[PDB]
Amino acid sequence: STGSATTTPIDSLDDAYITPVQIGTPAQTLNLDFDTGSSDLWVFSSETTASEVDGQTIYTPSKSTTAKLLSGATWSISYGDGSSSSGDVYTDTVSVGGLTVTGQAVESAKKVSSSFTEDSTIDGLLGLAFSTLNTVSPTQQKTFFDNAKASLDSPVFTADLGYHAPGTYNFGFIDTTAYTGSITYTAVSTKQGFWEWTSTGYAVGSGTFKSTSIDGIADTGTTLLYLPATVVSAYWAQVSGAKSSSSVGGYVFPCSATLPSFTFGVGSARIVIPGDYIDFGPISTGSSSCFGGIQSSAGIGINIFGDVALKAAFVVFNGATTPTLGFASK
Repeated sequence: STGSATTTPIDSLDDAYITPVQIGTPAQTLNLDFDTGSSDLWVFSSETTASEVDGQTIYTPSKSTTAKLLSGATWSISYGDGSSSSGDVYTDTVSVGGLTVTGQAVESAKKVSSSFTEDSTIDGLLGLAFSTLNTVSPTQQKTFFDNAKASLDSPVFTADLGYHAPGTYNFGFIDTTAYTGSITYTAVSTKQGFWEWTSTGYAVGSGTFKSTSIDGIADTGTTLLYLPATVVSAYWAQVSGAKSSSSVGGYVFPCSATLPSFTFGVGSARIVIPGDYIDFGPISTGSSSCFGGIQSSAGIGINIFGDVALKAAFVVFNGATTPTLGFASK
């Protein structure tokens, strides 16, 4: 089997991407944030504290003939941006772009943090990291991909995120029309439960490539590119007026600037992030100070190849017995 679904930026900055998911019988379609940095599929629901719902579409298990309460199971998650959610668990039928899983754990939110309430466009998350990170207790549950894997034509999914435009998540096949040149594959460590890999270095604009190992995660659920302070300093030093602002919480730059590209290495191959992808617009409405798309990972504890990086590539998440990651230009 295979699946193919379009993923759509939530706003004009590509702050996140939503993908429609069918849950239950008859189908209830929710728009979920596909997140290769976590492993819980959770949804706003009929059980969510009413004051914490503000415009989201909810899953109502009582209206689904295939929903079953997973007795005794609870979940609770905290994300790197300080947001959180928790609740109980159902199993139900979940379909993505024509690919169907029966008995998928659907984690129903009783509580969500303010960040989630305030984002009316995101109805929940669909985790695509390794199932070892799943928070369901006392019986850990599998991700959608993990459940689908054996049925897929090939044990892979691909992320093809757009810049200011829709893109695609495919399950079970590689669309050879969706990228240019070749896919370069690179090793993955699953030891922390993430799609963790090592970039071979970087370049800033038309500058020379610096060969250096940068361990990080391929994370579709994080907006920006978070790299070591040395790398990030080297980038922003090429933008007149750019500075790190403690009050804003990162590097800012004059909105009048033309940003240089940033290149990262995948083995001997190179992915180029155009300068425009690194512009996240005014820090506040009407400001001429703009927020940068490349930020320091110092004090995150891990480097994160988020959407800014991933949207410059066609990315293969290979879930073979020994997982790997593939990157192609597009």
